[PDB]
Amino acid sequence: ESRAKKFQRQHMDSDSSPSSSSTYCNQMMRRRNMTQGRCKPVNTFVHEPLVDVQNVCFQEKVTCKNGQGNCYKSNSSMHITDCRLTNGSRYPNCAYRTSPKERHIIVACEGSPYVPVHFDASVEDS
Amino acid sequence: ESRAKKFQRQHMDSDSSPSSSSTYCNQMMRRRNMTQGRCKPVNTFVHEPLVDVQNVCFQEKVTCKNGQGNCYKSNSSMHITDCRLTNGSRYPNCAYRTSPKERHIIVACEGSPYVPVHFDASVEDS
Amino acid sequence: SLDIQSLDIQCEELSDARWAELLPLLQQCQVVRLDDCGLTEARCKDISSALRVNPALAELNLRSNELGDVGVHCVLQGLQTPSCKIQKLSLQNCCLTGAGCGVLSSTLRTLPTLQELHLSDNLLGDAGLQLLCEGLLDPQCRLEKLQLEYCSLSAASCEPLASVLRAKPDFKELTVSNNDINEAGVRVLCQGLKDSPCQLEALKLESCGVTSDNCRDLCGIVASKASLRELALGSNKLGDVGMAELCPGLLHPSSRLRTLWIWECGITAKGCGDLCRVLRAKESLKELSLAGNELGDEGARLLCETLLEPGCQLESLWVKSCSFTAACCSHFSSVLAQNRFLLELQISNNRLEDAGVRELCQGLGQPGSVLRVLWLADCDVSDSSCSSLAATLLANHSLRELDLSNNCLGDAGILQLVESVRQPGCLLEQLVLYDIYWSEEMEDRLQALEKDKPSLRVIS
Amino acid sequence: SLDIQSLDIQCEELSDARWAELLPLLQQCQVVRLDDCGLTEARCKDISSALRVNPALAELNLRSNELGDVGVHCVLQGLQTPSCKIQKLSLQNCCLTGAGCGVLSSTLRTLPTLQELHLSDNLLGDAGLQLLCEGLLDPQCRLEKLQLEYCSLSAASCEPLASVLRAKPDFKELTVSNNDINEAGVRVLCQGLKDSPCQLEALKLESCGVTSDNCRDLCGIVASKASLRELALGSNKLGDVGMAELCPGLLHPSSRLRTLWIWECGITAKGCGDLCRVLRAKESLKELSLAGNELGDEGARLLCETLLEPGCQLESLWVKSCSFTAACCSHFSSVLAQNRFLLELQISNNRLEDAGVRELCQGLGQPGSVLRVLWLADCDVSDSSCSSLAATLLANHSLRELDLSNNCLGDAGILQLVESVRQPGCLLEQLVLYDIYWSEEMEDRLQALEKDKPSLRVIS
Repeated sequence: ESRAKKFQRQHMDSDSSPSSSSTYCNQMMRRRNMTQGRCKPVNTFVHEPLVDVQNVCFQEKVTCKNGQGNCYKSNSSMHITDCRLTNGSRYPNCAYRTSPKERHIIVACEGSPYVPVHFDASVEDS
Repeated sequence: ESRAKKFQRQHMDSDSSPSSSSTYCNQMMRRRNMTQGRCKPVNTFVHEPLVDVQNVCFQEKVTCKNGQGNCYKSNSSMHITDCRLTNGSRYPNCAYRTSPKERHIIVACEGSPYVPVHFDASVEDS
Repeated sequence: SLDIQSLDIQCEELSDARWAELLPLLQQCQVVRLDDCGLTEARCKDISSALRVNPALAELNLRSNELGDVGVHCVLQGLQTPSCKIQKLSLQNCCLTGAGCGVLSSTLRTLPTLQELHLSDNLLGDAGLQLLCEGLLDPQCRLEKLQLEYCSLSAASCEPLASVLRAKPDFKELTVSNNDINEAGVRVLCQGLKDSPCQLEALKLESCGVTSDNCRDLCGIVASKASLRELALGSNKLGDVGMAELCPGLLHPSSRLRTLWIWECGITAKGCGDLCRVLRAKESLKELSLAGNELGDEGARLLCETLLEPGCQLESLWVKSCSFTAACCSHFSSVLAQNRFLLELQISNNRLEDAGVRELCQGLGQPGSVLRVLWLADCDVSDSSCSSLAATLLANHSLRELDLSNNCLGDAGILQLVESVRQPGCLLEQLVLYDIYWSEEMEDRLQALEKDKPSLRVIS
Repeated sequence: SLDIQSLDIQCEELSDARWAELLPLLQQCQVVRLDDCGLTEARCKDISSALRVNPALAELNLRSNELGDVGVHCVLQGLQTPSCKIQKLSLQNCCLTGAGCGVLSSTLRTLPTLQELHLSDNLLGDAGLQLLCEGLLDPQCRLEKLQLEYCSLSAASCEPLASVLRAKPDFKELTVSNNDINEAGVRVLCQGLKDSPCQLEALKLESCGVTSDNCRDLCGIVASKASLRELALGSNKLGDVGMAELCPGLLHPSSRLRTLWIWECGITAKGCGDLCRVLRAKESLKELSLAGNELGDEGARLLCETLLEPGCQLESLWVKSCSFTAACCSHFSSVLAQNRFLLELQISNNRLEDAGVRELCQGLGQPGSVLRVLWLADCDVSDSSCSSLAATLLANHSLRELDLSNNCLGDAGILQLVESVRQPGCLLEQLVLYDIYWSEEMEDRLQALEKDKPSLRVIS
């Protein structure tokens, strides 16, 4: 798996309606293989065309949480859905709270062609 | 499964060599379906054609281990092999003690035809 | 002879060809699970026919498929063959409604071998549930395990369920989580358990509007079922008072509860003192979750004192997001180096920083330590405290699983962890690193370590 | 998406069409077990190619077949593919010899994913074992568990094996029971074990010619491997002197052994008393098997006193064929009524008589009993116990399994047990009645019971 398809798998769901339901995260986190061996604690899906998320790599430059100098923040607040692990979850019975919202994203991009290689955070600046 | 057939599968092995090796019981007990679940503790196989064992139901009448009266002791000694669970055994790993010897056998009989439906014991009177 | 086959597909689109290909297995498998396989009401007819001829089927799991009320009906009809012996059955998240409960109710009266039922994630409502309860009350129903999480049940469902508990001496587990049955309903369900001769094994009523006063109802339960092994009451504003009234039951000599789930139940430091009394007294309590409770550094101090005293035999302590700081870490270091009963410490979502983590590493690094699993996700850890973790993995040899997901870790930090796990002397068997940003170099460097040591799984 | 699959065919005759119809499963199954299914050497190639394309093979168990060295090599090639994730292999009793070990050794050099390997019941001989250890030594060999029971090994093959433990920093299990390694052999292995940094969990040396002196070599293992959980030494002449020398090991701070299997070890009440010192000190010991040792009533008493004092948390006691009589049953009876840790007692084949069995019932029948399993097979049981064994099955509510095999019970007494277990309230889960005779009428009653209450299995 390349450092780009895994991003699509873990964070991309272009054509899915924005207003996620209470099954989405429990469903999607399962289908996208983030609950194998261990429950992926937190994950965010983006409801936008890959090309839209890909352009952020050329949009505003910003610093990543870790401190590396090469992250990017999108121009517009994209329609995303946050999935939060419940404090009652016990593998393999991963359980998530689904939270759909509109926020800008901060991704890390690398390689050639230049593309997203890590979903860093979402921002509420609007 | 009729009681007569059970007696065959569990105690009849007419078509086998009398001087069975220590490999025999581990083999036989598993193949005759006496381990799947709980290891069978003590069993006995008789190396004689089926008609000889059936003939016992017409020989000497004796009291059954449980007090019943329809048990019979063969007039002659027969080729048998006793299998006893070895204490290192722990289900599903059921290993056995193999004691192939010659003794009189006692069986319970019932039905129409009147045949063996239970191996009650073996006797050493010679 | 013995022929046992099992199939368990999950999240897979099934072609028609591949479907007919699997039908022989449906006729042969004792264990079948087609979780989220896009099954349709239509396709519930192939399953119906195949199961009708499977004299082996003991477990059927159709979780997350749009079977609808008609689909489930077709599947239940398949279980009507005289020689069926299904012991387990799940219809979780299958779009079943109250309009399907009649069929299921009349189906449960004819499956005496059926012992486990999961109806969670379906909108049953009170009328459907009440209707089912009638089927469950049949003497031919030998159900021992039933899960009804998120079944749109309210307080109007507990009297019906209480009657079932009274009619099942063989009952083992009931789960009613995520149903606002409120204070009375909870008081009514517990009433059943009390009378009922069933030695309950596990009770789960999380996110059920369980109240402080109910902590008195549950008291009578804990002090009445020596068989009770698991009690889950998470996500209920129980309170410190609530905790207090629970102890009399837990502290009962006959209580042998092994697992207590109390995450997000309105418990603080004062409620800790209460639970510590139970920990130190009951060597039977092995697993404990206090995740999402405001225990604070004073709560961890209290828990840590008891974990350092003879008595308590807790094995797993789950205290993620409890609001602890570095100030409470010198203590956990000692427990990880002086405790011979704790094998897992979920301490995620705590601002332990590099200072706190380093202390933890000091205790685990002490020879003699026994801890097996450590969860340090989102504890504000960076490259600073990473050298320690790398050396601890070479000094301590009991740890088998380490979770550092969702932190600040850097490429210099991971490299250090790698330089330790890649070695034949480090016996760590699982490293989990979700949501972390390393370089394209590290990726391949990580992907190499994989092949160089397949016994170590690096989850990300 | 996952597609986990498994197939297990034990002792069966497979036609050409059934075999042909199995292959697709060998290409998809995560777990494949074909035990005593008349597998042919030629059928090996068919196994190899099939496995070659399996994208998830984890367990390959081909127990008992005449695969032969040739057959073995075939299947092995199927695994020697660029992409193989094999984890456990079973080729127990498959006709592999020293000759066929040269290839096996080299094959073992290329499967770093392999963790386990069962080669027991194969006439490997010393030459083959050493010929095999060449590969085991290859650093690409990551094997952690190895069983070599009945492999025709002597003390010689013991230094080569010693070479592997020293080489493997994370070796888990070494089973070498049923070969004649004798005093000299047992000593060589122990040195290698302590000469290794491995955190070993289990060690088996039953029927190995282990002597009393050898026990000073084992004492060094228990003290040194704090991660040790299983130590099997049955069928060895350890004696009271041996049992005594082990203790200092069983009492070493870092030892938290879980299961001590020492049946037929020449131990008497004297060595039993020594072991009880370790029991009362290590709450960590969970399973003790002192079966076949002439412990007598005194030993039965030393154990019961121990099972009635602190620490000792043993959960299952295996004391069959120990020479106990009814003169110790009031004791055990008191343990059943007072002990809250013991869950499974094996006391079959001990002259307990009807009087003894009544006492036990008095103890078990007491309120607050926890025992879950009881074995009273071949201990002189008759009808004058059944009325009492019935009173227990209702007054007791924890017992889940009761074995009364090979006892002179009459359909009369058996009827008493029936009256109890037939009741929906009787919590019993499995009754074992091997070698017990009864009429067609009672047979009818039991075949019906087995149908009317499928949660209860009545093995015979």
